[PDB]
Amino acid sequence: PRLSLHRPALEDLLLGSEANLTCTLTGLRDASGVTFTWTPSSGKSAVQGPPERDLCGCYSVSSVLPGCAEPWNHGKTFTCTAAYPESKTPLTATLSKSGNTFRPEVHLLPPPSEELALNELVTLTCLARGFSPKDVLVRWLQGSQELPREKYLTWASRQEPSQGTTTFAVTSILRVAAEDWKKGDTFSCMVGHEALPLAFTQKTIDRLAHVNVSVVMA
Amino acid sequence: PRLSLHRPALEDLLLGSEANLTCTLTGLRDASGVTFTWTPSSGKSAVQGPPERDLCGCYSVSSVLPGCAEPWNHGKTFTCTAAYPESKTPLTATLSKSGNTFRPEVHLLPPPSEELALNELVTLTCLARGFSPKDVLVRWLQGSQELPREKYLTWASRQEPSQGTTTFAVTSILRVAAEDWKKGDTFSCMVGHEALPLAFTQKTIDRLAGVNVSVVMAEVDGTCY
Amino acid sequence: PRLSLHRPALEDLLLGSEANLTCTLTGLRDASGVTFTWTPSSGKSAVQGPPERDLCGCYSVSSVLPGCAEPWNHGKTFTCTAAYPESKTPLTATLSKSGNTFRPEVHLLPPPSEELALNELVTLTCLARGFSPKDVLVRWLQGSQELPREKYLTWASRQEPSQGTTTFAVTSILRVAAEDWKKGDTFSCMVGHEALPLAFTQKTIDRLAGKPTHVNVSVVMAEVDGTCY
Amino acid sequence: PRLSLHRPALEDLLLGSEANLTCTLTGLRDASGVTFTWTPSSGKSAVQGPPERDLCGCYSVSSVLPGCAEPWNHGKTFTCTAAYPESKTPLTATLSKSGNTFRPEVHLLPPPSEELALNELVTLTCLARGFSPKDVLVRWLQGSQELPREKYLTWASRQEPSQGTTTFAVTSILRVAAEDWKKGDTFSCMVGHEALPLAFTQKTIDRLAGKPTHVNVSVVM
Amino acid sequence: KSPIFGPEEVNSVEGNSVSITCYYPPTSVNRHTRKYWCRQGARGGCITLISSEGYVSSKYAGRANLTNFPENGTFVVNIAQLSQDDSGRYKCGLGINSRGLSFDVSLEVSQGKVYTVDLGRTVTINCPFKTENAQKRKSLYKQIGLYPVLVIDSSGYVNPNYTGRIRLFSVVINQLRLSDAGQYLCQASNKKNADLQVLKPEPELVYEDLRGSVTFHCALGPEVANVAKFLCRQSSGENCDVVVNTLGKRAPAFEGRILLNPQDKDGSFSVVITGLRKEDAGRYLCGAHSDGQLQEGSPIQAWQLFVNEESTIPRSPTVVKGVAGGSVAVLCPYNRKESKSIKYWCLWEGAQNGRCPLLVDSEGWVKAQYEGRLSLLEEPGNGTFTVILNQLTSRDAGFYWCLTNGDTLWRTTVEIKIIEGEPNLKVPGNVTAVLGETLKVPCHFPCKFSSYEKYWCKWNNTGCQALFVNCDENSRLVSLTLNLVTRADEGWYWCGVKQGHFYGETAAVYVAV
Amino acid sequence: VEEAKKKAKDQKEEDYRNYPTITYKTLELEIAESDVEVKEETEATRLEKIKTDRKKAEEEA
Amino acid sequence: RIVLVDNKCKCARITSRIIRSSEDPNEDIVERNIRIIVPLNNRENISDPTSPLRTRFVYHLSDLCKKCDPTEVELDNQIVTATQSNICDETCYTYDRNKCYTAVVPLVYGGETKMVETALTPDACYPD
Repeated sequence: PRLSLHRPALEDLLLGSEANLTCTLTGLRDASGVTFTWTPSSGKSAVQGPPERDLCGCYSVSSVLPGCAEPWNHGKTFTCTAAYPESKTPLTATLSKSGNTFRPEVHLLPPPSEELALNELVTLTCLARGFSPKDVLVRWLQGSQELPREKYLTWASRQEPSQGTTTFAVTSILRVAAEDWKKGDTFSCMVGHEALPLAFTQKTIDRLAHVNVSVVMA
Repeated sequence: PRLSLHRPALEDLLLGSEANLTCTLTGLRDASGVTFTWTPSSGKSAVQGPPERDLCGCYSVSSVLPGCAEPWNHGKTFTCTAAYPESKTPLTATLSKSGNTFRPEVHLLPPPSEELALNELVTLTCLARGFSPKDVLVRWLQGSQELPREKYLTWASRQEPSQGTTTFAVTSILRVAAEDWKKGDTFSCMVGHEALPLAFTQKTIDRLAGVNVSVVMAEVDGTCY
Repeated sequence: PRLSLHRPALEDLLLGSEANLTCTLTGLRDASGVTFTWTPSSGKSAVQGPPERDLCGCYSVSSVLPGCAEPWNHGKTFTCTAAYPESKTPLTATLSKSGNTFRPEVHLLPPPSEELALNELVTLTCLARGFSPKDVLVRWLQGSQELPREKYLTWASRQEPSQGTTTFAVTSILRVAAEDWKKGDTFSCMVGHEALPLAFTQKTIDRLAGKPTHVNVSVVMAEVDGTCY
Repeated sequence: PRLSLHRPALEDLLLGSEANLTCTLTGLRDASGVTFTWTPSSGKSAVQGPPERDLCGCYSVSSVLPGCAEPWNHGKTFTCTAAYPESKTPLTATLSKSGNTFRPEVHLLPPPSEELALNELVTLTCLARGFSPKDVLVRWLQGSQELPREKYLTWASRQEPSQGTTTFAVTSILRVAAEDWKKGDTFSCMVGHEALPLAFTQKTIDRLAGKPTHVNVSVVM
Repeated sequence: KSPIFGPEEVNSVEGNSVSITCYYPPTSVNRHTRKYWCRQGARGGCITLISSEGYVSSKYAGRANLTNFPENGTFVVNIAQLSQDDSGRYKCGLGINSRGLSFDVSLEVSQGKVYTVDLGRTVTINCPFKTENAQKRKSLYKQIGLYPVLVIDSSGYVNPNYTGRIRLFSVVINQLRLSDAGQYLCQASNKKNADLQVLKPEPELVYEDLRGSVTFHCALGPEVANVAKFLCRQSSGENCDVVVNTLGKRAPAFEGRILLNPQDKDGSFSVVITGLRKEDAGRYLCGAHSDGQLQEGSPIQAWQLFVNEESTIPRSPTVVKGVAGGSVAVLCPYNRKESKSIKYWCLWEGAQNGRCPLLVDSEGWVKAQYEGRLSLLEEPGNGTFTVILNQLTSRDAGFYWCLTNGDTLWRTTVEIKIIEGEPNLKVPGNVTAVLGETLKVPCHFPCKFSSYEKYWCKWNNTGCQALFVNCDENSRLVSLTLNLVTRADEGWYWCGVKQGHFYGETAAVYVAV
Repeated sequence: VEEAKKKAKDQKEEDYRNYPTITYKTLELEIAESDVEVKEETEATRLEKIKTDRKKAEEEA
Repeated sequence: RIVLVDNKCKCARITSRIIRSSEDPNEDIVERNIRIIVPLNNRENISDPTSPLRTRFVYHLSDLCKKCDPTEVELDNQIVTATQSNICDETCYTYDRNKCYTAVVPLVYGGETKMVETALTPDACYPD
């Protein structure tokens, strides 16, 4: 019977439109009887759709406020207030933007040097280190073509061990062909956070970023 | 009223000796006196577990069958059957080893050249890529002494986009202070996996890897017996 | 008249495992009542019967104790306690296995170039140097056909002047035909000496494996490597 | 009680100006007033010696003849005669110079490469092969200074297994330091015989001799 | 030379499939390392197209797999749905793509009345016509160089290249050379076309070890089953150095190693060569011609051999010597993975085709004229067994073969030679006894054998067993004592020495009550 | 039959102590077994045809 | 051409060939191809991955042509086993492909310190 005012995603906050806040109410018993109220009525189009996707014999109501990113980047505290008929005190919860926001530090690491003599594929790595809100968005580019999200594997954003503040980390790997690397294409990781001016840090690597033997024979 | 069968944890198989399978019976709001049956009765009697209340009740008995280091490795199929009063038909499950077992590729990646031109804290990466059962261990060595697990960060084992079969990958990150990296000692990644020969493989990076060699060829003529 | 107990030979002790100890008594004037007791008599016998292979005014009486190489190679003293009817004090001459040994360093040396230019017969040299007891065997081979002893010369195992411990050296010379060399027949030299663990050392040389006239070294720098396929 | 007569020493004949024909006995115990006589007496007398007893007597009265190097080369036969009172009949000994000599083919030989990888000493071999009278000399020079006889080893002159005329051989050996070899000064084996007009064959070796091999280093990446 | 081996030359047509087998030494390194199938493009760079670590290239996605058979010691690559761009040069191999351990395959697919016949056989050509040609000139014509030149014309006239060969509906032509593969036209005033395609038969791939043995099973037809078969090798050019022949030839280097087995009820025989060297790897054409040589028109059958020098077969003494009166104790190896078998021993007799009749086997059958002078120990076990043969004369000098009854072929030969000398162990000749009272036999032995273990064994047909026996150690003498001689204590006795397991010289005496 | 059933055994042993390196049946064991199976008759006429013709292929060879 | 050496610890592969001259009387050619591989990433102690990275590479001909296996030989009646070597017990520049190289590190597993063995060249360290 709990209440969660889940924040917008980071996708539509950078590119798209429907920056919807998701006030989910999970674990109520009978059938219905909900009432959802919010504080900034700026396009209030109340949808609920109470599904069976609830994991128990107690349903959910996933309320949505649509079209709000202009109030979100400002920082007005959005407050979701749900009246459910099994009590009279409403489930009230609030959330806003985060206070400390550090910015990512993209590092596009090259292929490891033993992968190139196998001639199968090569492995580009994109570490993104030290951001203070948790949400991040990694994209990859070849030339200037955005690659679709089933060609690269992206791990989660976990907390790193720090004796500074609460900072995080992300890794994304792209295995690309050996001939496309060996010819000399340019591959770019693009890490997007809400704590950047241009909202997309981008790094780029190609094949081009000394043996010197001396035979002292006899 | 469901039953799951949990394969043994990997750090019991590789490092230690014994490794018990686990049979979990989640949905049970009754029955402090039920019984499990484990079909590989190789003498060592299987051990019932606690009541262990899960979410909203459901006293979840589990069964820990020890000694599963000889049948599980050679490939013997384990079976757990569980009787409980809510249905006369007892709930069953089975498991064994995987038979595909591709080897991992460990790669140890040196820091980028724009983190060591700060002298603050450099960041080394360890990529275990392309193994078929999804279970690994990634450990770190400063020279020859193992760092604690609360110094580094390791992500969960994740499934790759397909270039053939189903394969998995895990990465890890070690932030070492820059005066260690400059003074010239080595840090090692150590990946443990079932598919490996002696249960652990190890790569090592240091400051000089990532060149003035002096090949000297004495006595190029002269007698060679 | 002095009593002297000699050593087993090495062509016996290595190729044949016999340790016949040859106790001689030289300088006896007239008599014949010589007795040869041996305090390690493990049931074996003796020999007597003095001839005149002496090159002196008096002649020697021998006594050869048969044996096989398992008492001697383990360290066991043999004591030719000999009595004789001139003086009532009998003579003694003892022996044991000579310890503090050094193994040879065999070296095989190719023909010099003036013989390969004069193109008649070439001369291969075998030098065994640095071994501590005097006795050593040098055999020669051609392929594996062991050459007969009447084709090569072998000098005595003299003492070499070195600064440390006293050590010895021996050489041998084999003169083979020039097309036998230039075709590439492998000649071997075998030096067998009792300080070596397997008691024999071979060396083998030919025209290929000694002193070329065109080398070309290839130094394959290989970056991520380290297996030698 | 035999009569032995010696040839002159080869070292005494090459460099020196005297060469003694010497007549010794082995086993007399008498003759404190018995002299020697030689038909090659060119005015110069025979210098007698002490009797020089061996074990249990066995005297060896030495009649030494100095100066006589020059008749030996041109083929005069020397006959020693002693008339001693052990038995009245005098004893003679006749000897000349054997003329069918052969010249020493001298081969100096480098160190083995197994030995100058260890850099402690190297070992130089001097093989003098194929000469018909059995007396010979070997001398070892470093650059041009002669080394003393306690630095090299000389084997005896063995008879060689040969198809035609009987020949001889002698090898010698010198162990020098490896830094003395690698810095490169020469060494030499100087073999002396009597079949030579120069009286001394001399072979030289150093670190760079013997038609050196052509090397073609190449680097593949 | 890289020890990998597979097909030098593969062919197909479009739409088809191939399966390419590459063979490697089965050590424990080769069977766990990665196997690749790369493509040798120009300028340098063999790009991996499939691998044994999961990687399947985007070109070969869904239409290839690489499956690895370690016990066989090989791996195979199945390529489906070919096309004319799947031609060119490829490599199979083990390990990193640039460091050798590879075989260069050259796969050339091609574009798709077709008479496909094998070499040397015969062809039926069905020539129908129009029935206004009842009694005309029922013939063939060949278009040599695109010009109709006569072959066989209805009356016996055959061009003399084809004489004694072709006859006359359908026609039939025997003994197909490679100059019969043109475009024929039958003609009775109308013309019919049919193209003959004589096929060279493909080599099998024999992958043997060094110093091993190879069995060539030459199953030609039963209609050629009376003709004198042969086993050519193929030179660098065009000829034949015939190894064996059924007409009484044998190659002068294959003396003691070759064996042509007798035929079957349908022609299929086998040749067995042992002790393979490095110059034996080549192309071997077994055929059947009455000349005893590869002429033209004989139905060949070819294998392609590879003598792997990374050989698991141990370097044994290939010549044993024993004196005239002495003994030999040869050691014959076999495969450690199969212990329990019957184990044979041959004397290679040439002179008919190269047979090899058994002297002894392990289950206890010793030949008739080798009673008391032959024994087959199973000592030392795990991959060796001794064969002791004593009382040698110069009628024992020859080659002897160490067979097994196992699925593996380590069928080595070993030559026994008779040199001048005298034996070490010195026993009396053929002693006798008197019933009741005792019998003592002396066996001297020289100083070399003074550390060894001595025995006396009564020779059964199933092998010795060491017995009473004293061993005097001062005087070199080991002595038998049969205390109260009965009837069942007779037959041969052997006094030889041994060292734990490695038996040595033995000498024989027979007792006569 | 008893003379024939021991003629398979007198043959099969001789195709075993004379050709130890073999897997097929060298035609005399196949004659001897068919002369056991008769004691059908037309199925053994081939093996006497093959052998005799191979022995008429010995009169020239 | 014949193969004199196939060292797999220095990765040296000396092969040789007498190129004869049927037109020159005593001027023949004796080739001596040597084929060093320089590993360029291997350590100094190759069995211990803490050691410094090796930069000097010394190849003596006598330390790689050596035959440290005993032989058997025949002398006029008998067989004797000789030790045809003069120098045996080296350091190794490259791993051997057929050989198993291992390193023992102390990992913990909680309340202990289990000295586990890791594989430095897997695909060559498989048991049976």
